[PDB]
Amino acid sequence: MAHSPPGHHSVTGRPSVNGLALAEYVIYRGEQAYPEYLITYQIMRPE
Amino acid sequence: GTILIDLSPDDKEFQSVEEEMQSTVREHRDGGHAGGIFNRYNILKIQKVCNKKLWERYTHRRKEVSEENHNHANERMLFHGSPFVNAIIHKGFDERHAYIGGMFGAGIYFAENSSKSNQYVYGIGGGTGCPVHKDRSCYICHRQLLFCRVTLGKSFLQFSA
Ligand SMILES: O=c1cc(-c2ccccc2)oc2ccc(Cl)cc12
Ligand SMILES: [Zn+2]
Repeated sequence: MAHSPPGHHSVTGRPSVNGLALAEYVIYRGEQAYPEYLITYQIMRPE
Repeated sequence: GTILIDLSPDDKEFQSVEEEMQSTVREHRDGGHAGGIFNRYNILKIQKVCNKKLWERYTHRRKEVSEENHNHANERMLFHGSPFVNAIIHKGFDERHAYIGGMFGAGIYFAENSSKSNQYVYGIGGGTGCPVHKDRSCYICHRQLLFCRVTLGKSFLQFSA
């Protein structure tokens, strides 16, 4: 596992082409996330 | 020490979590190759994950980050999709859940789009799809995502395609 950039605690990946995409994020310490909810689902076939 | 508590579909907390799941679906540039073709989900269950030790581990680190960033943890709720959800909920996130080859280096990746995390439920690029039918677009097999509390603190901004 890599390190955060110096002076930072995470990385934000900002979308720069796909105008509809939301952001992605990276942390480098497992202690910086807590899995609050487990969601069980199926994807639905469009009609 | 982990226990899972089911939420009633009548519970406001069930409803706000489902809405964040459904409303952050988007179309992907792979036309559905990795994650399947869909505009929405059928939510089968939402469980609250309770583990005292893992939570205190999180809040300890959260306070360290906050005191390094003018008392601002910059906490978000974000999706995470992985073949290892059952190890995560019992033992916490660690180096074995990192995406070694990701665009931003070896770390633990989280998404605002639930449909982005869905591309990783069955592995990188969707792996070989569901274990039963080998179908990355299976409409039958049950999938799991985590909705996670994440401390970003001071985040390095990377512009990207
Ligand atoms: O939710 C994700 C899980 C994973 C993931 C990666 C390797 C192993 C397990 C899960 O990859 C992602 C990459 C980018 C974004 Cl934005 C989200 C994810
Ligand atoms: Zn299947």
